[PDB]
Amino acid sequence: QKLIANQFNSAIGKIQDSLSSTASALGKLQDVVNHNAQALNTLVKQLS
Amino acid sequence: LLALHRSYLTPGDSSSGWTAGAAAYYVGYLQPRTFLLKYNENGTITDA
Amino acid sequence: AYTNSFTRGVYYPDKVF
Amino acid sequence: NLVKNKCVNFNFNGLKGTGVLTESNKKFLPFQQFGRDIADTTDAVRDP
Repeated sequence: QKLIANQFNSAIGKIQDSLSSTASALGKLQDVVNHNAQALNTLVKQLS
Repeated sequence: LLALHRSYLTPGDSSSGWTAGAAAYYVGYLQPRTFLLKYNENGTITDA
Repeated sequence: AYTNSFTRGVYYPDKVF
Repeated sequence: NLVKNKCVNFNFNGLKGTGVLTESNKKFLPFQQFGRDIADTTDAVRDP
């Protein structure tokens, strides 16, 4: 119990630390946002 | 057009010119191209 | 007397802040 | 003519538009006529 619990503790702490440090680890939520934003921008630009 | 201090005007001119201090001037041509500009948070041109 | 022209001559095309 | 917190049309050599007018953080260069936000939306006007 204790060893697996502690290994969880270390692994989870390190993974959040890395994710916070990793600046592109949120790729495809951002990508959905990018798709939506650029599509809306296009829908603007055809009005031009 | 150029001019000089204490310079005489005559119908004809020699190639010596007039004595003065040093200088320089550049000529370049402007042709249709395309640029990307970056504007910072304060709203001024920074990188072209 | 030849010099490469660096980033000179950039101008605001539309004067919109 | 100049109103705030009540949205009106504005007509300056054309440029007719709807808008509510608010105090702004923009810093115009003196030769500029107006400014735009993201995706080319009229953000601010200086009265001629």
